[PDB]
Amino acid sequence: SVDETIPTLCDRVENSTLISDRRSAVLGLKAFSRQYRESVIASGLKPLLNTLKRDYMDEDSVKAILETILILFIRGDGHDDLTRGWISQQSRLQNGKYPSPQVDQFSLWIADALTQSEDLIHLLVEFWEIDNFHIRLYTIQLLEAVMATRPLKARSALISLPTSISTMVSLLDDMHEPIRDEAILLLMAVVNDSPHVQKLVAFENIFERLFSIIEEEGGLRGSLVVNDCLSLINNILKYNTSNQTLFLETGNLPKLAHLLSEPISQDEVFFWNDQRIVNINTALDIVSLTVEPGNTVTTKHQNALLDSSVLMVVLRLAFFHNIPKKVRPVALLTAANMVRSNEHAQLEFSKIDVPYFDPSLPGPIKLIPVVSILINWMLYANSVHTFDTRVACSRLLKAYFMDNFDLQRDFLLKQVQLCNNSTNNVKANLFEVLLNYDAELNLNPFKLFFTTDIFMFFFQQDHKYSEELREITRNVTTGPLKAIQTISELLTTSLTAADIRIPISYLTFLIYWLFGDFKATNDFLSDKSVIKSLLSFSYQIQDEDVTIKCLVTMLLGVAYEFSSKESPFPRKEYFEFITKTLGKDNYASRIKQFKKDSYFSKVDMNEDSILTPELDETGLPKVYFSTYFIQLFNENIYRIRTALSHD
Repeated sequence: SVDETIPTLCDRVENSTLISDRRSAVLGLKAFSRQYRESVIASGLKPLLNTLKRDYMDEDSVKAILETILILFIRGDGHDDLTRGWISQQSRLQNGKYPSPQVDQFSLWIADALTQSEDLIHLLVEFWEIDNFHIRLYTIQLLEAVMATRPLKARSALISLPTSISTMVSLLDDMHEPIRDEAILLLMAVVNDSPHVQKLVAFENIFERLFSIIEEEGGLRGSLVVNDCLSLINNILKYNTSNQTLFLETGNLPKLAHLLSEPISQDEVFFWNDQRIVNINTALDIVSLTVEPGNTVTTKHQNALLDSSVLMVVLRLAFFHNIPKKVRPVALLTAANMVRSNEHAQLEFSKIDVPYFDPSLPGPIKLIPVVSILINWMLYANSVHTFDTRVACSRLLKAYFMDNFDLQRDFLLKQVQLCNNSTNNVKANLFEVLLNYDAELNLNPFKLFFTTDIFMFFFQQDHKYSEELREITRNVTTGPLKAIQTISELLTTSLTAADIRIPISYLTFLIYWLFGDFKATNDFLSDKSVIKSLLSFSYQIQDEDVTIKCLVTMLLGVAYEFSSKESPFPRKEYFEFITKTLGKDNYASRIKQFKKDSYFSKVDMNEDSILTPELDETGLPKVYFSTYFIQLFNENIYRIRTALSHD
């Protein structure tokens, strides 16, 4: 009745004479496939698969068996015993861009069974030649299921039949739209992480076909199917430089440009929702994939991109007033990938000016150069939901300067003149923030974080003439007191106060500045008054958080490491001063503790962690250290622990 019924039905499936009584047993097995799934798989799968191989020509036979296998795939709680929604969600979760939020051993049993040889897979592919809508569509969905569970075998078996990817791509043209839609899902999966299937699709006019579908479905207005089309374009381009050249050299850039412009080029307002935000962010991400950083052709692709309207539409997206807060950063970051390290792009960038508005705020129209409005937002657009934008502003500027010394050196000199031109007269200045006391700096701590971060950017000692850029910053003049000593007073004032990010930002900046720089160490050592305050601060009762006490003692330590006997506080003496108070044993124990058990130990080594950062119990991002600081430390942890030890 469970175990007399299924074995008997399995029997008639294989051993009946006439194709009718076989098919009929399959219906009977189908009948038991929800309640007795695991038994039917066990007793029934091989016979189901054999009479499929055998009756492959009989449409009713094939339809009933594909229905039975899909039913069997998972034990679903849902209206669809074939679990078809689940299958599409897997295709998207596994291979799709920006997905929105079950499988067992028995699922895997069916997946293995269907990939034992390429026999079954080839057969499934041959079913796309059948005039039956339902067979063509079950075939796709069953392959989505196998692909969701044994991608490697399913893909291997697919590529070993040469036409499969052509006939797969040809399904975009199917008369019945459901087939077009699933086919996008299947191609997403089959193409993902497969240079071979990336090469194979590039031959099939896949970009022209997919843009066509997208324009037919309404571009950004246009729900999942557009999202899926953009997911497939993404998956075809990802880490495939030839695919990327072909994309760029095949008239796809006007069609991206048109798609990205819909919110802008409206006469009538473009309303947004979660879907339209995912669509345009994937569209923007696709631009980014062409300009893979660290790759031979990146500059060639950047120039390709600059040749088209794309930089202008991406930038109009970034500086349009009614752009969603979750799109603005992606626009800016994309603009970064186009401009980064490109003399012509960098130069082109410098010329563009923009109607000013404040993205962070819940009338004459004055225009300002982009560089100034990026700096302005990065420093003063202090709002919970602008933090992703501020970080992107950071990155666009770094991309704008990157590998262009003339622009850096030019930029600093105009920036000091603006600090010394407020002294000459008796908001986008990095020296203003770095060097002046702000009473309300705890209200907007990231202003300093971003400022120290970009200075550490310019100051990298591999930047060919870092020395030139340091010097200009070093001899800056508040009052008669030079940058480092003026920094140190703000540092020492800040230690006492309440927000923990401000000390960390200054402490790490000065450690960064001084490390390797004999002139910077002298300037720091020029006035003991500070060395005394830090040393006194180093003797505190920690209250169970210690990160600053370790940074303070590391700064004393690093400054000792670059001492020399010609220092305003000579090495041999400054040694005694730190040794007699703090001690060699405490010092190396504080450096060790900084790595092992501080906010630095909690650093997320993921280079893009800052784009999707954790919020704390304030609602403020858990961002503390600049990447430059982090590298410098990791890269030289030994020498620093060893500063006082050597002698």
